[PDB]
Amino acid sequence: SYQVLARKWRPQTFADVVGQEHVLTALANGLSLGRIHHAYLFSGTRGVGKTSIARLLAKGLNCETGITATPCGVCDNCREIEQGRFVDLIEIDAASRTKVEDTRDLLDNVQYAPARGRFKVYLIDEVHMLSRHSFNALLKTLEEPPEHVKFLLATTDPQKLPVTILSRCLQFHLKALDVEQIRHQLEHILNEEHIAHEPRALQLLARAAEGSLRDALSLTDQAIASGDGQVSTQAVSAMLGTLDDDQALSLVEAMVEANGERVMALINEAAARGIEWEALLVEMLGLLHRIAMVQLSPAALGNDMAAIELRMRELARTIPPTDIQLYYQTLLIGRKELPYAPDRRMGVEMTLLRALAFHP
Amino acid sequence: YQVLARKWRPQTFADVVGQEHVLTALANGLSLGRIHHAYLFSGTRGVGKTSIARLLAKGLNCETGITATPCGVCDNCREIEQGRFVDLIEIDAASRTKVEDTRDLLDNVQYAPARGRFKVYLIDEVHMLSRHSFNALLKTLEEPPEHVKFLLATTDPQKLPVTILSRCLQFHLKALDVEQIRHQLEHILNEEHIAHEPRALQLLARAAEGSLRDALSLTDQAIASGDGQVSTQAVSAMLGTLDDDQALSLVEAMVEANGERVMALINEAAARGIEWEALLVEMLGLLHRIAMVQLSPAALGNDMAAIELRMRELARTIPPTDIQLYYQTLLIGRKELPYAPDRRMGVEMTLLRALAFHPRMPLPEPE
Amino acid sequence: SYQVLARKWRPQTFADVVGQEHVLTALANGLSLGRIHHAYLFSGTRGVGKTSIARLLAKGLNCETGITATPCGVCDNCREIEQGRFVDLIEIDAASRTKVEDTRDLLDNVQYAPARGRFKVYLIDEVHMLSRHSFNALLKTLEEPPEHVKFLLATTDPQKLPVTILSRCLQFHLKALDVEQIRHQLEHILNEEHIAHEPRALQLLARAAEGSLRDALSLTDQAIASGDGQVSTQAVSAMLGTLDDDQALSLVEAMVEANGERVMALINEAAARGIEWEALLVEMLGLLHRIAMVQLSPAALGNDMAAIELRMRELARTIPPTDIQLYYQTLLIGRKELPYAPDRRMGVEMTLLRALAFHPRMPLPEPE
Amino acid sequence: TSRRDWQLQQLGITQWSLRRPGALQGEIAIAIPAH
Amino acid sequence: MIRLYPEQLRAQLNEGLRAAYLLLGNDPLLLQESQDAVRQVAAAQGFEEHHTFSIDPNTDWNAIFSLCQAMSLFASRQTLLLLLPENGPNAAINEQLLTLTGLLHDDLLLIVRGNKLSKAQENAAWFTALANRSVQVTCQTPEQAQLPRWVAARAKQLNLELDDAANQVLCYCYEGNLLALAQALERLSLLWPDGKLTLPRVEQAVNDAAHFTPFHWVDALLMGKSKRALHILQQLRLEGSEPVILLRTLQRELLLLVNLKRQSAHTPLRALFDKHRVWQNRRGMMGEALNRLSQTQLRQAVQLLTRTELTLKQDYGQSVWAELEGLSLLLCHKPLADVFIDG
Amino acid sequence: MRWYPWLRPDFEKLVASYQAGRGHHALLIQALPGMGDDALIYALSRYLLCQQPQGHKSCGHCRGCQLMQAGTHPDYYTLAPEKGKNTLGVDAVREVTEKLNEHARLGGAKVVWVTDAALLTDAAANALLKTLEEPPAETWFFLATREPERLLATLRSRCRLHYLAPPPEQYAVTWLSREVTMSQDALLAALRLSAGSPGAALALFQGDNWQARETLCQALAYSVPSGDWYSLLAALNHEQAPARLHWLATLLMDALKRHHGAAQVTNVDVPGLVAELANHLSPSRLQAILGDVCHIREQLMSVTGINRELLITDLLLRIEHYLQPGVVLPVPHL
Ligand SMILES: Nc1ncnc2c1ncn2[C@@H]1O[C@H](COP(=O)(O)OP(=O)(O)OP(O)(O)=S)[C@@H](O)[C@H]1O
Ligand SMILES: Nc1ncnc2c1ncn2[C@@H]1O[C@H](COP(=O)(O)OP(=O)(O)OP(O)(O)=S)[C@@H](O)[C@H]1O
Ligand SMILES: Nc1ncnc2c1ncn2[C@@H]1O[C@H](COP(=O)(O)OP(=O)(O)OP(O)(O)=S)[C@@H](O)[C@H]1O
Ligand SMILES: [Mg+2]
Ligand SMILES: [Mg+2]
Ligand SMILES: [Mg+2]
Ligand SMILES: [Zn+2]
Ligand SMILES: [Zn+2]
Ligand SMILES: [Zn+2]
Ligand SMILES: [Zn+2]
Repeated sequence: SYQVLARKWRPQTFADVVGQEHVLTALANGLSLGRIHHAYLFSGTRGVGKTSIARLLAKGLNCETGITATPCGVCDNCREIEQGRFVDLIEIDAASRTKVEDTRDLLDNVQYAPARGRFKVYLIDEVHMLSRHSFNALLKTLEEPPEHVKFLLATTDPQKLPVTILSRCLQFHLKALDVEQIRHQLEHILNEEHIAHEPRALQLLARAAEGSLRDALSLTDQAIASGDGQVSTQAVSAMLGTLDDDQALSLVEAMVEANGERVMALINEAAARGIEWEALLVEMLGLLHRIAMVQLSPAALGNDMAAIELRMRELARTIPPTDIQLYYQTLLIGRKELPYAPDRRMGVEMTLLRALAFHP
Repeated sequence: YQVLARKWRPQTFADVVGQEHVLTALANGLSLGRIHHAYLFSGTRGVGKTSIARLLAKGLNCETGITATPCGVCDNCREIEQGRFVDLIEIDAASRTKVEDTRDLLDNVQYAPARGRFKVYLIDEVHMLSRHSFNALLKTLEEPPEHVKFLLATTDPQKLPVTILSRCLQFHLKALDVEQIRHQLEHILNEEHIAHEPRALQLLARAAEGSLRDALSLTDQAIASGDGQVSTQAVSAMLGTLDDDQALSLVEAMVEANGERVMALINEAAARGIEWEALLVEMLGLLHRIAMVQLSPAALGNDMAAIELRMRELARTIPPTDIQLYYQTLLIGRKELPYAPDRRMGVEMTLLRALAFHPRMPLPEPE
Repeated sequence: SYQVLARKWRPQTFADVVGQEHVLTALANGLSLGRIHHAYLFSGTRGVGKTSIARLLAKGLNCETGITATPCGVCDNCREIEQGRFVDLIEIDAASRTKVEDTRDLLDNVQYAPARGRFKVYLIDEVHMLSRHSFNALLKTLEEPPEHVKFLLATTDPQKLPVTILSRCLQFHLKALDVEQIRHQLEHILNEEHIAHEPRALQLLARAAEGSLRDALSLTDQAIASGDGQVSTQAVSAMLGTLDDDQALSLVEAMVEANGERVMALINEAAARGIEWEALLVEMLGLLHRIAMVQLSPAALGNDMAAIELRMRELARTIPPTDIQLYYQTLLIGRKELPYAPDRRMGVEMTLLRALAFHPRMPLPEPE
Repeated sequence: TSRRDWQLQQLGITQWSLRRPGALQGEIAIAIPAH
Repeated sequence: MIRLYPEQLRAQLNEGLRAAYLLLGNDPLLLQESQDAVRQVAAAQGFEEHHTFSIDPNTDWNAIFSLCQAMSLFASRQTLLLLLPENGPNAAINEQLLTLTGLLHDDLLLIVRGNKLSKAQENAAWFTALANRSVQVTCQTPEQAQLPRWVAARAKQLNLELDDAANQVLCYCYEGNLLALAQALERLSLLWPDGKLTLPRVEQAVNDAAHFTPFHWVDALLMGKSKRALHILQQLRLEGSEPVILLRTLQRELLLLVNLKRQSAHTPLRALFDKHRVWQNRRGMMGEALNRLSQTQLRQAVQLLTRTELTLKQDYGQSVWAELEGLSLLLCHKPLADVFIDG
Repeated sequence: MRWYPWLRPDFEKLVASYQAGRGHHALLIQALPGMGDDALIYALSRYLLCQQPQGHKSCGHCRGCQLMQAGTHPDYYTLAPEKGKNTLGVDAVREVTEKLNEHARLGGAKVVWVTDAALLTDAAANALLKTLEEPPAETWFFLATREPERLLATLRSRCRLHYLAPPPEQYAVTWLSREVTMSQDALLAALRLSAGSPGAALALFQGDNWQARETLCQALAYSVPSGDWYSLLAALNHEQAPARLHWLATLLMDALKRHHGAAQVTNVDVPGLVAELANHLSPSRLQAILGDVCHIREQLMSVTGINRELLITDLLLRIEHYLQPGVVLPVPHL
């Protein structure tokens, strides 16, 4: 049966996971030395390997060949965990199991020995959704549980949990994956999938991933569906609404030089062409940052913008740094309020007019 | 293999680090025989409320008698240590929050203890009990049976009714000092025959605000990361906090208005692979420390002593107004970091804000 | 165990009741003249003698001698009441007895005659918590009780109770014992137990009790524990410092007087207490708001708080409106920017420094 | 007022002033406070 | 069909009992004493039965019908009391009441207690039928202006001596709680048999146990007496009343005042009052509120109210009472720079 | 629901993925109101549930098609908020997930339609996350939301996002002209007002919203010269207050753009009102008032049960305060 790239390429060993070297090393060393805790909380942004790392740790603990740092993935228990069948690996959703009876039976069945494995792993997802009474009741279990149960906790944000929970759990901060790691993983996946890919497309997808690899895979699947089974630069640009042209620079120049009619015409034609407005704001922010950098250090400018070098240089010679900071601040304010505006076009126009109000 | 927090739980009054006032009060009460029937323990997480409560329970029910120095070898002491003592009723407030459940709990209070000399009750997070439960508990708290002792515990004592507070002896445990946490970590690591470095212990103690349990958890995580040893590099990498020297050089470059050094330092940080928000937080902390030093002379702890003198220079040369300006600029940049196109880009633009609006040496203003 | 002072020193006779002179005189007159109301409502605060006075009334109303205002204290009924095991003394709590079934059972049992007491006194506690059904049942049974039953209600917040209960009940709202009475009672208790003490320690304990004798007894028991069988000024002062939770007011005072080292010491003490920093900022902001309102109108300081009344009044009269305005604005800005501060502790320290030794440049409405 | 102050206000910078000196005591030897 | 008052009801009972009685009002002490006086007069006349029932859909009526159609085995000429529901009679209750009036018997003495009926509820078949032999005793709680005279009369009836200061203290401590006021008078009489109650005498043996309503608080703010507004806010806070109803009640009058002030620039006040159909007794009060504050106020007040609502139902804090008392002081003739209140 | 012509291409694309068996289990349609995303989701579900589909369209006579017409298919478990409410609870998601947890009765494919993921509760979305991550075989989800940013980051991450762009402006204008007999200027004004999404403009024309907009415009025209903005409340206090606030914001934006110089304005149907508003107010005042109006509209939309008239009159009083000379005008800042 066909599966999406996120499900197809879920890591099955501690070597298939990309990034998060520190937490993986800590887990492997703990498993090797036998110093294993009873509460592993994983904190980080979405699409960084919370569930993947938790399942890998569960496989390592429950492997039939003893506690192994890198589970083989072929045992009966290993395969069942990989398929989400292992009874001793209870995957609980915090939001669903918020009622009193749910937690009461959760802490009442701990005494029963594991059915198959040597540890009755409890993988609780988005633990921050549990009620305060749930945390209070589970403190005792999280402190001194029996030596047959391990609690694996996953939450997008750890600060919302009670301080006691953080005290009783080993916290692993999954770092957001950088652009290079996402690009390398996408390149490897596409090569193993026998799908042609261009470096520009991979770079754009990694940039749009915003640090989450699941989002990168979802964008790749979207491009595949729209790109007639081909990861082409033009298809990815059309899907993502990336200008990658001089329109952003011209609009920034118009904004700095007031001339509201030019800015309005540029926005009108951009809307007619149907682009992504968040992409336009990000491009403007990048251009303003580059202008500030060249004002500080002229050598900090690349050659990709060579065709627009001199004009850009003119801004670095014409706009004082304080005005650049003001424009960047206004663009960021527009970025923050763009989702909440009545319309995306209205938000962009308000941001640009506010920036236009500023002048020497 | 056992967790440090569980293995190194106190087993006698001497083992408790800090909290001298409550320990002395309890020891004197046990020795003189003037024992109250209701003790409330308060403080922050991991300070040792439950440890002290269990030590008191051991002292009361010890076979040799009621003493402030329980033997630790008789059957009652061993059972309480293992958490399998019948008379020591460890109750959770959240487990029984309704009035009916607490009434059921109190129905069995009258019965004599099984083997222990007292039927000690230890309620955890007592503030979670409902108002009706508190009112029902008031009568037994005022006049409990002579063989019954209550040991309430809660992180937030202000939620309790005034009647409950007045009916029991209060003991507010204080957050342990950083030096005490470091000493405890050093002692346990030495007892476990584990190599450690002073800087790593200082970093762990700083990470654990006042909760020794957090200190032990972080120490265990550092043990895992370092493969059985606590090295300064391993702890620094795990905490994600770069060395204070790099942030100090960054702020020195920022105040000097030389952006080349700032660019070089941020490039080196990027090569090191350190999250940018941590760098910004460290810069803000350095600015705050400088401001505090300006306010008062003894504002820097011994942990920063290695870089104290240099810091003091920044206090003398840099006025206070521009210190506040830099602090505000960095804080607003951190406010804007999530919405920036990139974390590196956000930090670079914040530093460029700081340099452009530099009071002493503003960045050049070309028309 | 040597018992505890609160349990040992329950007033077993009307003569040894501290304060509440008006209630004591009214009860004595009622008992002597033989006129007893259907229901009594003792209200006030905690640790003032509501339960003690109710039990005194119960034992004096069912004494073997008769209905007397000076119970013997040695007969079977008085001794049983003192031991708290008298069958007719039916002590119940509205906490766990608000159920319809329990209220119905109580109403049914009311009709039965007392076992061995002249009156079957029902000492209900926290009556303000009774549900509407239970409250109506109580009103109906109090409309015309049998001559052999009595009700001694003991609440703590009569405002919750509708006046309907008062329509058939006589109220004797107690008052705070005041510092002098509490200090004298503590001195008498300590002397009677051959306990060494200093007058300043007794004064501190009485002032800290905040108009509650039970609180004073608990505090002096703590002092004995920490003092090693002897109350001393240093011991009680240290205990108060450990237990004090008024860091917000002290910080506001230090900010008012621009005492930087005092602010640092208070912040360190709060950190040792480990209070939530945003909560501390909110408390300080509320204190500043209360100071401003007190300056606007003296009546703004409600009687609900009295331990810090003098401090609040002196702060309100001393500082001008502009300084308190600046403090409030700085604290508000600090609270708003606290989430993005490098640390909660650092944010609190920074906002305190800004308030005590800085001032924000206000915006200018540039002409249009 | 000035361009500097207006720009800092628009950026959200408070520009805290000293107003009450003397409170800053200890090892402070700021010879030139730029004021 | 005689409308009377509890003060003069004793003479009406003495001259002769009436077939139908009904006590309408909100004052608890006045209703209770009128009921007790009527019951005692009935007992003296020779009525031994004092049946009491509460009107409610859950409650049945077969027992009531049987007792009204039957005498007492060891007594005669029963008396029946009906406790009307707080909201008031509904259609089913109206049918029940007219049925009771249909088979009402002279030997039965009817008493009715409950909240005063409204104009719409005033007219009814049973009410008109009973009007031929109905004496209704108004039992409303006297206003603050009427309180001092009432307490003075009460004290004089008790052979006590009260001065102006003692009367003011009693009014302040037991405003709207006349039951507690009478109980305090009895307690003071017992404490000091001499009968002379000076200011120390009353002040040393009284407690603040007044009860209020949000309308009273809004009225206090309109008048502008800061002490009364703070006292009523304290009483409502201690009573546990939620601030939502207070905020809504304040908001209604605030919007009315804003509209009147803005539209009064070129429009007579009388026309606006007539169009708005506001209470006649409140015309002068609204005029005083309008001329007491100018358009500079009524602007920070609305913004303060909006901020209060936001901080209430978004932050879910406990400082709502502080904001309420700040707004109370603002509505009075006070400076209230509003920097503290963040208006 | 209606099937608009501009849904032809995108549908023909999406179904093609399902024609190859590579369709994404979780699909999130980012479409503005009036774009007919519901019709697209219904067509996709019909194609998926057809037993013997031919080409792209369903046969229309197999058992699946008959059940779809009857609207009683054992599969096709739709999620929507209660009629008397505006949010979807966690219980509905729980029961729908439990139903999806087993095989389809017809043996084909199971479809789940979330009418509006924006209304989905945080707990409900978090519960749906698990079933969305690894749906059972032949299980398909069709979410919908106007602003995917408002959704949780995780939920957006799980889904494959498809953006339903609106038609060309001229195409929408001519379609509305063929549909509704009204001046082309009004049609263009409605289209620009509705973010250039036909259908939403058609819905606005069908209801009394157009008369409300005209009344609001007349009230604002009367208010701007005299400065009595309070009267605007009379034309603003209504259950559709957010829409009226959006109309006012668009008018202010048009006036500001006219001040800065522009060739096109959203409210083209009222040149006189825009000109007067631009002339009688300075750009700073226009910006401040527009920001305040947008903030209050956001507060009204997000906050539940807020006192509408209180917020509206507070906004009016603050606007009147801003017009007073010498008053500092607030500026937006995160
Ligand atoms: N660190 C990673 N290494 C390798 N693949 C990853 C990683 N993070 C995410 N993925 C891919 O994304 C898929 C789903 O992401 P997860 O592993 O569940 O991360 P996640 O943090 O658990 O997502 P959330 O928090 O539940 S939204 C996996 O099956 C992988 O294909
Ligand atoms: N005061 C202390 N003295 C010695 N060890 C301590 C102390 N506080 C904490 N520890 C160590 O940390 C562990 C946790 O202590 P606990 O007393 O269980 O924490 P806790 O305060 O009971 O948790 P809370 O307050 O309910 S969140 C102990 O087993 C010790 O190893
Ligand atoms: N008026 C008093 N005179 C002497 N001792 C008192 C007095 N009030 C309290 N005490 C002491 O405090 C103990 C407890 O007082 P209580 O009478 O229970 O207080 P309380 O009014 O019952 O508080 P509540 O009703 O439970 S909130 C008594 O046993 C005495 O030792
Ligand atoms: Mg996951
Ligand atoms: Mg504990
Ligand atoms: Mg009591
Ligand atoms: Zn295996
Ligand atoms: Zn022992
Ligand atoms: Zn006796
Ligand atoms: Zn078909």
